[PDB]
Amino acid sequence: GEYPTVSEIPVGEVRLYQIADGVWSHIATQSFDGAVYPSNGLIVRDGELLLIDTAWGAKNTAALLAEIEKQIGLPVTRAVSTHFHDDRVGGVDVLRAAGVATYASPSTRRLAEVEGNEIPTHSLEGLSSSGDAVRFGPVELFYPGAAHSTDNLVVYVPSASVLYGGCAIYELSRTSAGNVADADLAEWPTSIERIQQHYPEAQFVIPGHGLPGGLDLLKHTTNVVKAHTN
Ligand SMILES: [Cl-]
Ligand SMILES: [Cl-]
Ligand SMILES: [O-]
Ligand SMILES: [Zn+2]
Ligand SMILES: [Zn+2]
Ligand SMILES: [Zn+2]
Repeated sequence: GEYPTVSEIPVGEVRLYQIADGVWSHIATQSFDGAVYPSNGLIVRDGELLLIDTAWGAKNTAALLAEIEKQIGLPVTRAVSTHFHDDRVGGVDVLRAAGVATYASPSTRRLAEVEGNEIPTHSLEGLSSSGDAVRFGPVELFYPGAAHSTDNLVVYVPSASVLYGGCAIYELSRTSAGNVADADLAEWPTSIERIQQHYPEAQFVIPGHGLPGGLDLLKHTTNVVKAHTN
């Protein structure tokens, strides 16, 4: 409202939502565990376009690039995967084939390889330690520590005050913990606080899945994960 939900997007298709000038999110849907799950990403204008995360599938990522050209008309040249799970590196092959330079942290590339997922080409330097931040085009890449995964990153747009938290951040509609298989429930709460303390000026917070909001998503996630912990 007007952000597109799980309904409002047929499977295989992708839709864009402009959050600010030169800043969009791309919304896709996927069937897993017997439920249609939505999934968010980010598109940031870089003068060319910088992509954050795939659209959760080769077919969806192809629809993503197709939708970008239809409605933005600028070429995607770089892509970054926030962690190694298939909903973030799934479609990296399609991106690579189209001429996009794909990026990811050394940890993410390794864990993706071990898991047997698509491996981004380039290695992002300087995100090894908890609290590390780097500059990659119009965004700042930040590693808050282990949370949803030991390797998850969050993306911030200092030009639009947009904070893309990936799956490390739950939407408000989510009451319980999602996929915590490779998650660190012990370090998750500390990691969320690093984001809060490093990006207290975020206007719009984009979770990995669902509707966007404000910084209130952080302690909400903290409330969910801590409840799941017990
Ligand atoms: Cl390159
Ligand atoms: Cl390349
Ligand atoms: O994920
Ligand atoms: Zn994941
Ligand atoms: Zn390259
Ligand atoms: Zn996820």
